[PDB]
Amino acid sequence: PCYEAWVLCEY
Amino acid sequence: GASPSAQELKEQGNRLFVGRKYPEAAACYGRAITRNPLVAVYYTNRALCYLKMQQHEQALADCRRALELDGQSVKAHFFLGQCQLEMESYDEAIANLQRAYSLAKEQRLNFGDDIPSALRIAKKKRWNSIEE
Ligand SMILES: *CC(=O)Nc1ccc(NC(=O)C*)cc1
Repeated sequence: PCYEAWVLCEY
Repeated sequence: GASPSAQELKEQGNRLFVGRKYPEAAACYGRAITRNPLVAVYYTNRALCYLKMQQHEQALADCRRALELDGQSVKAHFFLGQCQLEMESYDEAIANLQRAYSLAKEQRLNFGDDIPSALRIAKKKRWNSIEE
């Protein structure tokens, strides 16, 4: 998965 | 010097995470927790640092801390399930990934195809484990 996207998401 | 806010240390930890500086990121998230321990996302993000560092029990514990603060969190269930998958806790992992999917649907959020893909992968690994 796109762990970087998951980490940065403000949701 | 300056002591950042917790939000500022989260952002710093996020930057470190994107650079494969996993222990440094985890320490940053820890400093955010020291400033404000009531924010679930600091624990979820640190849990992924621990998973990247192969510290599975520490990752599980952070997921549990996050879920006590935000039981609706898609990310906390998703990361928990991904941790459990690596630990070969297949049935629990799949249930947590499925719960992440349902929460994302209920909350009308988009994470890509990441959750259905994770589910497919988890089921494959579980089936292979049984047959071998
Ligand atoms: C592949 C990809 O970009 N996935 C992805 C993950 C997470 C998010 N947003 C949040 O987690 C809040 C978007 C896309």
